[PDB]
Amino acid sequence: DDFAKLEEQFDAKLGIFALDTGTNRTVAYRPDERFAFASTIKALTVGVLLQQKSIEDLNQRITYTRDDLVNYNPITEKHVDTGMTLKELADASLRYSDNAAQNLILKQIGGPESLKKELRKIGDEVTNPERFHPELNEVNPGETQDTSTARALVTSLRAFALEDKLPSEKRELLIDWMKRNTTGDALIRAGVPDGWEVADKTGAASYGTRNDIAIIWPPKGDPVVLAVLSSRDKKDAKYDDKLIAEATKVVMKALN
Ligand SMILES: CC1=C(C(=O)O)N[C@@H]([C@@H](C=O)NC(=O)Cc2cccs2)SC1
Repeated sequence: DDFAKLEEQFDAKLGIFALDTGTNRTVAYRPDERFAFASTIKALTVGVLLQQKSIEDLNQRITYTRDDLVNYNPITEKHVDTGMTLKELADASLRYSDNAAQNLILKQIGGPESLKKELRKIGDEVTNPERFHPELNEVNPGETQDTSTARALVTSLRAFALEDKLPSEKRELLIDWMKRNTTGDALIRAGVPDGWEVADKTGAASYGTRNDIAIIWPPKGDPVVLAVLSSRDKKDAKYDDKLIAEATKVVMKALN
């Protein structure tokens, strides 16, 4: 198998699920295997935020301090004195994987347990948010806290971005943020021809966990929704982006 081969080449475990929303054809490989979801959860978290707020309500300004900043704060670290609006925090979380921005958003929607409950409400019984940054990224093999599966992430991303868990105006915000992600150029985007629009959210965590979930719009036709998840056996393992890009090429061929 080509996915087997990639696991062999990169000494890693792959979880793949892809759904062609036009034909309902799928590609699956360990689709129900749990991984730490890492930063991919940011995309569903903005999903819930959008559901719970009007678009105008996203203009509420959040005051924060150094105490709210954590390990990776590319946008939030610049605006402690002014604060940021919810809209600006959603942009920072989604486009730069700003961890403080995700923590602030999570607090505004009622914390990890509240996020879990809202995910259950949209039909996701798999994804298990429990912790804030930075703790959520430390997941040992066999533990379920802060994990999901490729199938569940695809199903939930679809629900928010493409189906009816959000009104069109809010779907458009979400899709536009993910389309202009700056963190993903070496992953799913790198397995898809230039010029196909891709909306994605990346993650990275311990045990060399390296994830990307995306919606891909092919030259006309309906979009594909894809999760590529990976992990490795040693806690301090490095990852390689190229695994995700090569996995994406295998998916596109299998759907073509
Ligand atoms: C590189 C990276 C990303 C990303 O590419 O999406 N997002 C942030 C977050 C979510 O996955 N990861 C962490 O905070 C944990 C880390 C792993 C490696 C360095 S920090 S910060 C680390």
